Amino acid sequence: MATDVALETTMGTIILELYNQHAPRTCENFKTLAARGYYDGTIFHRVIKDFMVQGGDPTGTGRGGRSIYGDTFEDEIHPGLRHTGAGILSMANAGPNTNGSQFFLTLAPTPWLDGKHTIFGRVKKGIRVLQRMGLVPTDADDRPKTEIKIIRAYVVG
Amino acid sequence: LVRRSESLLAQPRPDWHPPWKLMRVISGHLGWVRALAVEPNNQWFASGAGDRTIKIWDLASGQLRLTLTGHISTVRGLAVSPRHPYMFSCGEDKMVKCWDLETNKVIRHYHGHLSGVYTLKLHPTLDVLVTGGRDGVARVWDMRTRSNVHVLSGHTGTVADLVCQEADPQVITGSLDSTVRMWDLAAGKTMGVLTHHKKGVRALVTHPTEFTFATASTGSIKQWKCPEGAFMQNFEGHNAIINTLAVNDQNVLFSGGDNGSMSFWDWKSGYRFQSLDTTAQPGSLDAELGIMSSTFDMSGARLITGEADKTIKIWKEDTTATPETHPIEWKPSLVRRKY
Amino acid sequence: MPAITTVHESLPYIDPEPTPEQRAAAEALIAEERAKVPDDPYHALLPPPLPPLNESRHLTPILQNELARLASSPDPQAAKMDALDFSRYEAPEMPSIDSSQSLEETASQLWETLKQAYTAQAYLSARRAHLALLDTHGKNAWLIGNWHLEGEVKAVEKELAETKREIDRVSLAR
Amino acid sequence: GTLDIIETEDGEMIAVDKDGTFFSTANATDFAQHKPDKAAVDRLVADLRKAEEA
Amino acid sequence: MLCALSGEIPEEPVVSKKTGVLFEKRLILKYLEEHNNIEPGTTEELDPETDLLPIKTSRVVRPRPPNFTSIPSLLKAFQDEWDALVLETYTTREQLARVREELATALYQHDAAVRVIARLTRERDEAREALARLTVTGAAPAA
Amino acid sequence: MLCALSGEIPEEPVVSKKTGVLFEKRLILKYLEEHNNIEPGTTEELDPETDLLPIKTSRVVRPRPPNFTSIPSLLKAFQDEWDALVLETYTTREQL
Amino acid sequence: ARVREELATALYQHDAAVRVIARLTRERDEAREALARLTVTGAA
Amino acid sequence: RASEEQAIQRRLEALRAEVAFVSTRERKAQELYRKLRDELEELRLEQA
Amino acid sequence: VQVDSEGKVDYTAIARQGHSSDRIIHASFKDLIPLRQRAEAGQIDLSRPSKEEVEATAERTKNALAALVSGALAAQKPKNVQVNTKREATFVKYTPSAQMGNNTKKQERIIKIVERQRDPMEPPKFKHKKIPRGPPSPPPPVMH
Repeated sequence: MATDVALETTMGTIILELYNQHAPRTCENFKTLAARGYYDGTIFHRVIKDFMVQGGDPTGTGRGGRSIYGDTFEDEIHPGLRHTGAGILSMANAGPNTNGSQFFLTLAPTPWLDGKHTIFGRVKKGIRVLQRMGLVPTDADDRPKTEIKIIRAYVVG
Repeated sequence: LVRRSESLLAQPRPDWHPPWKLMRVISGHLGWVRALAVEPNNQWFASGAGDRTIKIWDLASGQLRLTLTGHISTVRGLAVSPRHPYMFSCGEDKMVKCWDLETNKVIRHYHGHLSGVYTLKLHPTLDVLVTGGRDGVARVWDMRTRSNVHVLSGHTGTVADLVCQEADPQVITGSLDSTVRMWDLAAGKTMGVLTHHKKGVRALVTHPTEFTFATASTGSIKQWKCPEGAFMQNFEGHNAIINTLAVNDQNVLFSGGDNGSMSFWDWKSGYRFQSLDTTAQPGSLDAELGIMSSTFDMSGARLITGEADKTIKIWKEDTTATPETHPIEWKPSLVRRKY
Repeated sequence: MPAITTVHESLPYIDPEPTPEQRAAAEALIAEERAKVPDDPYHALLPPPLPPLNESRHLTPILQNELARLASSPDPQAAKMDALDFSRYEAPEMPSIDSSQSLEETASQLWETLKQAYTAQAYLSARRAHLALLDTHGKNAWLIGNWHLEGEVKAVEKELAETKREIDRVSLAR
Repeated sequence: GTLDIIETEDGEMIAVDKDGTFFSTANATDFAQHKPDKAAVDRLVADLRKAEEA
Repeated sequence: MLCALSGEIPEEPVVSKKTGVLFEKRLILKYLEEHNNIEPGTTEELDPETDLLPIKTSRVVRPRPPNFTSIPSLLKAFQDEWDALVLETYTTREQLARVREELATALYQHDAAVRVIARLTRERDEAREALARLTVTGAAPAA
Repeated sequence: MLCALSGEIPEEPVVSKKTGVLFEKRLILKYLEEHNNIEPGTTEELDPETDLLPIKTSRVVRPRPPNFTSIPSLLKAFQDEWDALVLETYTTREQL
Repeated sequence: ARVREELATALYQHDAAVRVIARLTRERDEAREALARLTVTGAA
Repeated sequence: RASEEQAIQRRLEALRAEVAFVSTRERKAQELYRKLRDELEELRLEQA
Repeated sequence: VQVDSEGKVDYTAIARQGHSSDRIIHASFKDLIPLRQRAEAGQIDLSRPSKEEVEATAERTKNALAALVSGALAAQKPKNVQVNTKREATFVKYTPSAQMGNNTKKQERIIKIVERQRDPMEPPKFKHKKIPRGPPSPPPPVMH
């Protein structure tokens, strides 16, 4: 079964399916952080054309993380899931197991992050929103000149 | 559809103000009186007219203390400094003069306006004077060095009014191109443009205690809230070219209309508690009925108006008036009020 | 308000959690201290005991007798009192008028049966009127009752949530 | 997946919209992606030229 | 809302002018008469004629079940409710007695724990004072 | 029990010190602001801080729902039935 | 309700006293062991 | 929480007193070591 | 293409095009409604700023205008001879990037920058060019 989370962006709506039977702990971390309003009001801090749309920082910098298991938790790479196209939801870290509260939508097939980040979902509905997210002017450090603020992300049901 | 507020508290109930009546009419000027400036100690006031003289009158007696010459065209601005013994005149002859009141002589010139100058304001805390004219430019001048430190450009018509306040927006220029510009004084840049008026903006005023201002063009007065310039309300019912505007410390807006008309409004509610029509000095034409300049004294108890029949009219509020003799005729109407 | 004012140097959030053997040793020491001196039934911290049924200012003598009857039952949860005569409200059958029965006795039995039948008919008419009123106003009555019950449950849940939030805030500060 | 086809209890095909992108193309960011055909553009140019000749 | 005295909807709800607790008027009058004009749960004195303000509102419509549409059914329901109330009062009294006994046992255990903790603290303080004042004497070898 | 203006069950009921009408706190504040501290249905002034007394509900006793199985509800139903029967008997006796 | 509140307060106080007694016993045992080791060793 | 705050204040005062006593003992030991070093230097000067 | 809170295509990117974020631009019908009647509007604070903010703004604006007065006084009457022999050097730590093909990491540089000694007798070197005015700032919507 896949459970749904709704990103209400200032570009459109993104409905994400979440894979409980393949990477559980990341999925209830995402559900608990979304339903609590923690991802309500943050930014999509990094956008790289043909690589990435990455967000989830409470500070909008690249260091914030408030996972429900304390401050961080471990990795859950399952080799059945690999970064294989546009629109895959994965949990991003910095080196070894440092999973906080930053999520990572792959915008293109990136078969070099396998085993380093926890694939735990997929864009189900609204891939055009993510395509328009990728095609934004970003200035120097992959932060867009405009703001791609997230407002709501709910379990719907 | 944009939602409205149905609380019936969006319309303040007007406070009662007594009506105003004519007290005095001072002759002697041989041109239309277009300037007026009460000195900070409320003893004398300064009228500039179309006969290019500046006359200093005692406020209590209406009695001619002095006449100053030196302009060659109509005097449009006048300002007695609260921190310096200086008076500031501008004219239609492109001249911005600083008079030393200890010698009654012009001691400084602020040159650079390409056409006649219509307005002139002293900054309340800084040592700065601000002029605007027919060249579409608000010049910001330093008092000491006579240096034109800012050229405020962006209007496409004659800058007809201007206010200086101690907080941003520090300059507000209304122009005959129907726009109002809110200016940050430190950079010389337009903070905002208001394009709600359809015709040339001729009158501006700021409230003494609230952080709001008012603009006025023909048939329309608009009240705005600083520093974002959000539209607060309309003053409606004065169907004339409005040359002037005078709010009191007791919240009175005075609009004088070029056809000789007058409206006294309550500031908070927008209610017109008085609607008068001035009378011409004998010998005048019907076309010479018009309030061309106005001000309040520092007490707020007298309204000084300079009128196009070359006169000075003092107006007092009626001391024999009570809320029963002049009841407020305002009711909270339930109308869409198509905006 | 609690009357416990004793101060013990305990830091549950700071000091390490004691082992089960240490807890058993502490319990043994507490039991030894309890066996060292007798307990005081007149302690100031202990509240006064409950008064008797006859000494209660709010309990009536009939209520005291009912409480004594309930306490005398071996199962107070299943202690059901004797029901009233509900067989008189049923349909009265035809009495067996014997041939040797007198005319006066048969007339009295018929009058008693007619009175029982009239009482049953009056009860049935009252039940029919109540059923008509129920069919008239039952949706409104059920909606009002459900709304009141939902409001009471929501108020109780809000009070419990506020108490839990206050307890969590106090625990976090401590 | 934006529009949902349901055969209801009355046996009629209903089409409910999750968003409001179908009715008016507000909330539909692909309003820029509409491309008018040759005939409509020719009709518009012909009508403008007819106004010019008038 | 519910009455503080009984936990049900009061027929004549009245609120204290100082405490703000709503209760039935007859129940509040009986409590004031039994406790000498004292509000229940508080040590303050409540005036039954001055400190009580009645609440004027619409009457609460109780939901009438269709089964209790007859006089004998209503009488049986009233008898069952009275028996349930008596059983609940008896169970509450038994639970209060058990809670009082448990509280007395807990108070005795707490006094014992306080005495044992005082003795252990005295022993630990004596040991700490001995260790702190342990002056290192000359460790002479056994000649 | 319901609010005088809102008409629903108030989570924070407040009673007027002059009229005793129960209402919602926000509704009473809005009505006092709109009508210049005037209680609804009364021409006398009502102070928002002094004339409004909040209602506090104590949960010490067990909650009894207002159903037909309640003892006070059964007593009220029996009293109403007895009053109706007495009125019907009086009317029937007068007619007879 | 008063008896239940008093019983809960007494249970919390008893748990705190048990923890304090365990900590005091551990500290006293550590102090006694340190004193015994210092007496046995002699050289500091 | 009230009991824990009172016990934390009392234990902080007791720990401060114990640390002050330990620091006083360390200062006395340092003074004794300095006096012993001075006496040893005086004895070495007298013997030489 | 952005969306607003309730969800519609946001058209305020056209009115705000060419302007900074601190610019106040009225571009919707909501700006034509009085503030008191403007839906989500309860208490409105209509008080002047306090003396602290007033004096802070006075200090900032008078420092900027004092810099302008200094520039205007320098331009109005030059100081006869325009030389300055107090030519204090400025040191710059310059870390080069990779350029013109090769990508080897060059050593970072310490650069001494000194004003050049100018002939006191030299007249102004270049003529003044009369360039026509640039276009104005993008005009706001007309809110009649």
